[PDB]
Amino acid sequence: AEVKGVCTEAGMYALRERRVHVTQEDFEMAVAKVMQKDSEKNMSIKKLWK
Amino acid sequence: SAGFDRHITIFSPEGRLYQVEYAFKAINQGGLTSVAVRGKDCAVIVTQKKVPDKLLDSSTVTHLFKITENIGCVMTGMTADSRSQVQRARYEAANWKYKYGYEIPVDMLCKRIADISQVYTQNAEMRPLGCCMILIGIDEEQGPQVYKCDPAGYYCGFKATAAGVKQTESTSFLEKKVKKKFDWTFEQTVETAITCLSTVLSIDFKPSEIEVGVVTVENPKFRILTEAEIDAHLVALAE
Amino acid sequence: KDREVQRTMLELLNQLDGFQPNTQVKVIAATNRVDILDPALLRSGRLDRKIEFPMPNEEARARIM
Amino acid sequence: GDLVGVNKDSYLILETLPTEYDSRVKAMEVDERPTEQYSDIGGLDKQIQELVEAIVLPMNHKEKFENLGIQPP
Amino acid sequence: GYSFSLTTFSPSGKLVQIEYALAAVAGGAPSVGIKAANGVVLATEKKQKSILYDERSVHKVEPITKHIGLVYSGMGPDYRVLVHRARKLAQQYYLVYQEPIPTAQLVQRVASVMQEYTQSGGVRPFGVSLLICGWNEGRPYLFQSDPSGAYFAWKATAMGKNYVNGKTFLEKRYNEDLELEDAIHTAILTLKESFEGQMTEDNIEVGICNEAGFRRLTPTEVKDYLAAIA
Amino acid sequence: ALDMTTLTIMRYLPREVDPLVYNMSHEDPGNVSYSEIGGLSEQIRELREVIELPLTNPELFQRVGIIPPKGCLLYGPPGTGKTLLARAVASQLDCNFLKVVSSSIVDKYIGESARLIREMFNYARDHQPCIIFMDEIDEIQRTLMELLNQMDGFDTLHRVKMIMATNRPDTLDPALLRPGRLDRKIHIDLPNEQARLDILKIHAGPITKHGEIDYEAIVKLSDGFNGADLRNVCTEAGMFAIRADHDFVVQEDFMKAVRKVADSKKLESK
Amino acid sequence: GADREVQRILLELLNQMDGFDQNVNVKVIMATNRADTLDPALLRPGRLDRKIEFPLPDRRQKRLIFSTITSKMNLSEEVDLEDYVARPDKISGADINSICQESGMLAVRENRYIVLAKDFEKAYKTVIKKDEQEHEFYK
Amino acid sequence: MQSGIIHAAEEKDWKTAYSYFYEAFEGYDSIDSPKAITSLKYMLLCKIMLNTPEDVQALVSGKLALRYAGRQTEALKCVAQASKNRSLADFEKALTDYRAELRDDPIISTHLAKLYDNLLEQNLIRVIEPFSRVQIEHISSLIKLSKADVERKLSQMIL
Repeated sequence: AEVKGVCTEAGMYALRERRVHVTQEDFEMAVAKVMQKDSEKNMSIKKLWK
Repeated sequence: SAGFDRHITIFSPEGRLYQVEYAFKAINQGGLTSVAVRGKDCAVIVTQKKVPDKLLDSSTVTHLFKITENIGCVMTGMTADSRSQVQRARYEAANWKYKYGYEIPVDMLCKRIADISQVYTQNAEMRPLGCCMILIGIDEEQGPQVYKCDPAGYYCGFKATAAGVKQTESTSFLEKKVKKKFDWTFEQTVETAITCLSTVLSIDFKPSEIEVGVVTVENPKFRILTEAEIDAHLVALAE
Repeated sequence: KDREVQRTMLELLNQLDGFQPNTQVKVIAATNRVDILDPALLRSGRLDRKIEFPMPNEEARARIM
Repeated sequence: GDLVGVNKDSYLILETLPTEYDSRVKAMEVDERPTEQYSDIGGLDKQIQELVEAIVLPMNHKEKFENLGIQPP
Repeated sequence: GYSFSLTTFSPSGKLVQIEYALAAVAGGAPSVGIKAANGVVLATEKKQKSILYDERSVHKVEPITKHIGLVYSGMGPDYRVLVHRARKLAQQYYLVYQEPIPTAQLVQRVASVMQEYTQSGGVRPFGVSLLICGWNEGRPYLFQSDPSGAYFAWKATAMGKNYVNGKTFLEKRYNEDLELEDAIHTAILTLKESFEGQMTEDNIEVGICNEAGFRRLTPTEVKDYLAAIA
Repeated sequence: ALDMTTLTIMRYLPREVDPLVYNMSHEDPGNVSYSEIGGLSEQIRELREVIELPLTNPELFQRVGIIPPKGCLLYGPPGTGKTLLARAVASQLDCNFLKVVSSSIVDKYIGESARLIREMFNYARDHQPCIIFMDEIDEIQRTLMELLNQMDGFDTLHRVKMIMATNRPDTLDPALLRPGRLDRKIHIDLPNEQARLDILKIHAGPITKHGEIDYEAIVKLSDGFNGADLRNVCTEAGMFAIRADHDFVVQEDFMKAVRKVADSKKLESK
Repeated sequence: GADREVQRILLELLNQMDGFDQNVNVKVIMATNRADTLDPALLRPGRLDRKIEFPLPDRRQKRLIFSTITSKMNLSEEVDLEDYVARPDKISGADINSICQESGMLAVRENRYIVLAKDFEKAYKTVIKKDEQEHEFYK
Repeated sequence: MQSGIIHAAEEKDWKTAYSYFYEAFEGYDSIDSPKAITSLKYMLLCKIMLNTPEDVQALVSGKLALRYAGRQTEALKCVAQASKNRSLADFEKALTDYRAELRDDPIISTHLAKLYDNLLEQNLIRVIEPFSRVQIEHISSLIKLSKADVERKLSQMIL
């Protein structure tokens, strides 16, 4: 369902600048924006498992 | 709220164990308050006494206990625990003197008491002996020393100390008082102590219900001020 | 923790303090719970005297039998 | 809160009907004063004493309060 | 119903109490440790709650022997005990082999004694995390040990409040090699990112471990290093 | 109102209030502000400014461009004093202060309170001196945030004033205590001796005696007696004059009252 | 029991927002605290496309908030608000509003028609010290 | 600095540009004089055209401002004074007093010309309401200006 997200996000990047093109950089930046996660920055929770 | 650790000594979520706080606020059922101050050659402790009946004797109520020839102590909180605590302290001082050959400084004695309480609360099955500790003593090349021990194994020494029920007000008053200038003269210390207690309790003091104790470089021996001399001090400060 | 019950408590509580000050009628309230205190506050003249009842004492049982 | 008698079709008032025809008969028995005697009660002597103080004397001695300047419960 | 005890497993994964201990650790005062090409620098914050408390009574940076320094984060009273333990462990080793103990050995023995307290119910684990610095065999060493029992090595790190921002800024700033003074400067400035208020010479404790030993800096050099620079 | 057959709108009728809210309107002009009470002079000074000054010249704080300040939050132990203070200050100026009852009940009261207060504030607009006193409190948080957000947010109300009374420290609610709505916090405390003396003498006012009374000893003997407690000791001395069919209260009746009432206080201290 | 009721409410919301019967020309706004614990059924695009942060103010943001709030006020002083801007104290906007309101009220209380800035530091210490001393041992 | 000037060229947000300019000035504090001074001028300009000119004099009295007092700050002060008085001739003469100071730098003269034209528009519209037919030399005498440029301006108006 997030392939639609990639496409729409590249579209909005194009729209914000008042353009009708779509280039590859727009797609890449949409890729980075849609894919987002986080991890345990504590570094102690990770290390107790060997 | 909720009580993960309300019953015993284990860690709650957010890492705050709840028995020691109950021990801390168990200090107020004594219903007293004491203050301690330090001047360049003097150390002063002041506290009040409550005698609710005349059948009570007068020499069997004092909370001022002698630790050793140069070290004195004052107590708060409940009573029996204080007596156990001072018994332990006397034992520690005697052992130190016998083992090492010279005199115990106040620092090491305070650390010994703190370590005792810490080990006491690390394990289970022992109630953490809820009383606060304040000691004064004179030593060389440091002068007057005042220190206080905490039922959770904390200890620190500092210029103006208050404990009991009205610490939040007495400490603030002392903060306002001390900022202008240092209490250089001997009698300014007694001035500040009496004024602090009078203002925080909003009442002046009849001499028979106040206990004070001072130590000075002139004579490191612990001494308790008698009635006549406190009369003189009060009428001098209260013209 | 029912719409009748608030209205009935209102009726009681208002008529409680609407009594003639001369006061020749009397009121006796004998409940076994003091489990809640919202209804009919016991202070400020809304209510007056209280009585406690003990559980039977030593003489109580012998006397009753 | 007055009771009233009303015409069926027009709801105009016709009579006030102040005659007591309220609620249902309960507690309104004149058959007997109750029959318990204080001798039937064990132990609660202090409670009956306080109760007599709180009710029985006001019910007869209101004037003692009035001339003392106090209001009974 | 899989909490309040350390002798049983959760229905799915791992023990419960140790996570709470680590959470209690993360709530303490901040501190930072930086390795240099020829020395180690530890810095920590010392905050008073008044003007009555005397800064000269209790220290935070502590020496173990002539060449090993120790700093901590977490709660207070549980710190003196294992410091004293480390002291006597080092002394026993010196008696046995007549030579100062290498840092790794002390770290692992401390880890063992610190893990001893987790098994069995009736003892609560230590709620303190340690950082250890030493110079041995021509090389500096820096180590971290946790309440669980594990230990591991850093190039430069920080812990306490807002440790996420500290890690980000250190990865943002730290290069590979410098001298001690540069490390001191960067440590001071990197802890500026917290501690609401001005930094007087009495609210910061800085210790160094150089080739000739471990030494804590006098307040004169501290105010000098923070004066008119950083 | 609709016609009987053609169903046309002949007239509109006014709308009233649900019960309990209807009941809770009462007033007492007898107690003069800061006067007919016992004599709580320490807290007397603070109360007047916060309330009277906004309404006497709101244009000043509109000169500085600040939202209207509000009445103070009252904090006490027995709950007796707060009521008298509000009634007294209402009596000085307010025509009919409308007070509402507060208690701890769990859920579904958001609308029950919201439309209640909206319409009551309309009623307060009806006569300008109206003061909307709120009684001591102690699901919840919904009603708390709803009240704060709405009543002060759509407020726009030119002359109506607010006072809130609560005992003990309750659940966290800074947004209620933030400046401009509950800025001023007061801490009533237990009755000093010398104010107690005036209070008990005022209660003794109607009680008959022959001047033998030693009030100073009575004061020295017992403490902790709030105004209700003093009313109790005076009543019990009256009862001890009723004992043995006496007429004029004697000092020993006051002694017996002190003894018994202080015992019933110590007993069942709950 | 009664946990399933909560889960059923969530399922109904998900079904209603992107289900069999599509509706057009409707929108949805959602606001909560930190969103690490949200159910990933909500967060997939096509259902909650945009995710937006509202972080704590920094120096520039605080400068703007102070200028905007004060411009409405009758301050009229030869004093610099930026002295309070440069303070490194972490703070939120609601507190900025509270500071300004208390300073104005404190000025008017003593019957001074205009703020005199001997009270900005007063209110600033008033709200900054909004802290409680923890028990010493936690430290 | 450049973020501020770009937000300025948009000619729609004359308040955030003030923020970026002030931050840029604070950054240049006592370490880069030639840039700090020009940041000061741009800051004051941003203050001028939001129609709060007295704040210019309020700002130049600041603690950091006294260090960097010079000639250009006087030019900005007098421009603010003339704009407050709405005197067109005073504005022109004030510009004449300062030629190398603010007349001939980029991103300064442009906004000044814009403000000048807007002010002249307001003055012309203020003195037409009573009349339904009036000769123009009388209008020039009232406005204290020539006749040719008045004709040109009115023609551009009515196009």
